Amino acid sequence: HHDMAGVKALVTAGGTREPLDPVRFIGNRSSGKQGYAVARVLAQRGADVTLIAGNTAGLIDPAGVEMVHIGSATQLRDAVSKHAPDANVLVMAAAVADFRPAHVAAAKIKKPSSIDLVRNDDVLAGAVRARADGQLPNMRAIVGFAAETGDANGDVLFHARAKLERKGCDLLVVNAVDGWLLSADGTESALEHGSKTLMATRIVDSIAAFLKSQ
Amino acid sequence: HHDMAGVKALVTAGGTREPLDPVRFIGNRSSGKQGYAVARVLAQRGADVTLIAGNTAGLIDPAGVEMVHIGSATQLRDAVSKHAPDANVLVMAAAVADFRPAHVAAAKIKKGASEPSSIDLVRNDDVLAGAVRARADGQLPNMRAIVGFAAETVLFHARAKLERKGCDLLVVNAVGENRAFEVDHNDGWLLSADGTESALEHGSKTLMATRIVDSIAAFLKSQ
Ligand SMILES: Nc1ccn([C@@H]2O[C@H](COP(=O)(O)OP(=O)(O)OP(=O)(O)O)[C@@H](O)[C@H]2O)c(=O)n1
Ligand SMILES: Nc1ccn([C@@H]2O[C@H](COP(=O)(O)OP(=O)(O)OP(=O)(O)O)[C@@H](O)[C@H]2O)c(=O)n1
Ligand SMILES: O=C(c1ccc(O)cc1)c1ccc(O)c(O)c1O
Ligand SMILES: O=C(c1ccc(O)cc1)c1ccc(O)c(O)c1O
Ligand SMILES: O=C(c1ccc(O)cc1)c1ccc(O)c(O)c1O
Ligand SMILES: [Ca+2]
Ligand SMILES: [Ca+2]
Repeated sequence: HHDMAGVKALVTAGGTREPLDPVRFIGNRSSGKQGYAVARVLAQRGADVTLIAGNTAGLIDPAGVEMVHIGSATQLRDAVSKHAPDANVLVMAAAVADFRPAHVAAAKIKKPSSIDLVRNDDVLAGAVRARADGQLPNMRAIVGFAAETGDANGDVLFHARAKLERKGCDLLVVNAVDGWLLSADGTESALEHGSKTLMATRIVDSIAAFLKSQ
Repeated sequence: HHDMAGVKALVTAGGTREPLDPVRFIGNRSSGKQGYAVARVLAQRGADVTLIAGNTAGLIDPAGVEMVHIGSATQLRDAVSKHAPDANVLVMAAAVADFRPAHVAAAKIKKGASEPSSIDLVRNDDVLAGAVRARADGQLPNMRAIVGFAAETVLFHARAKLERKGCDLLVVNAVGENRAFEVDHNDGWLLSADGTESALEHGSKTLMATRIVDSIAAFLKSQ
């Protein structure tokens, strides 16, 4: 059906690239496919979708979705800050680089020893803090994504719960590196494995349930 | 006209990805399209082509070409040295990372409150120079032409890089797609080790690959 009519959705997808010079960057391996799928499913179910996309596995701009393209984490933060006021739902599915090189050259570096790094802003935490300080009165659902693994410091669910708690978002989509939907009300739903489209359907369903209650 | 019939060519294309941990890497913005086009033109003109491809997931495999996929500069080095002894022509079109992180983490590196450590770096082996070295030392008897690529922002550094690497032909500034609003530097050259410089018109990747292969074919029959 069209159970998302009127809802303005802001989605981020793909990995960011943190330049060292015009040709080299620090990047990550995320394809952006899962975020695109959520944007497509949101748009199909009646939402006005803006998709902020970084580096993608040659993906095609989805139909009927406003596209914003970005390169680095800082440009993603600016674009989200730009469009966040008009959004009812923020879906932070982008793999945002946690650091950027301390210096960026305008011309290719030629033939060095060490790259100094500086921390990037947490865009998801910024949206959570802004909504709680009354600056995003239109925002009804903030969704983060996380890939978690168990290790010597804790099982996978322990780490996923700690992330939900630290971020403070309404829903945390957890991929167990299948996974979970962790809500801010404590509910914990297993996310059955399937294609990127099928898992997007379950995510959007979860967003819909959290909106129809609020 | 199969002017490359009976020629076995090994082509490298794409950028390498130097891992920091399982999900992060140092990479570069090379698409690999120019090397794919050289590989395609070689096969279209009769060559038996093996293509060693880096970060090029979005590109179509050229028809008639054997694909070898690699990730890092070190995997490209091992693949070239494995396949070079069977080739007659080596076309080094890959944007090979000059450096790699000195330690690759086993787990995803977690952000802390601590100040970020730097990324310590170490040089990767010069794969093109390793091939030239191996030929000079008698290990590549079948090798008839080693082709390197270079970007220099021009003829001072192009002729200089030519003699530092020691290859047979240097393609300089075969960049761009003649795309709207990309500045045409008029920087393209084909430099031969035998003393020939030819201007590379900055057109499509295909017209450039055609010019590159024309030069390889004229260099081979020169022998
Ligand atoms: N600078 C950042 C980093 C991440 N995120 C968002 O925060 C969520 C969680 O990202 P994750 O990588 O799991 O968490 P971090 O808190 O960055 O921690 P770590 O990498 O140490 O696990 C994702 O939806 C991501 O889009 C963000 O908004 N800004
Ligand atoms: N580790 C490397 C680096 C480069 N190359 C090859 O060398 C040629 C020229 O690369 P170049 O840009 O000259 O790299 P460097 O010699 O390190 O110089 P620069 O600092 O300008 O990049 C290309 O054909 C490339 O495939 C290589 O085989 N192995
Ligand atoms: O944490 C690192 C990192 C630091 C040192 C190292 O040897 C390997 C990785 C990092 C660097 C750049 C970046 O963009 C990023 O997100 C990162 O997490
Ligand atoms: O040239 C650099 C470089 C050096 C210092 C700096 O601040 C930024 C970039 C480089 C770094 C990492 C890498 O993997 C690589 O191949 C490289 O050529
Ligand atoms: O560069 C090469 C190399 C490149 C091409 C070729 O045909 C043969 C060797 C190399 C290979 C292995 C190694 O250990 C090394 O240090 C190296 O420099
Ligand atoms: Ca992170
Ligand atoms: Ca180089």
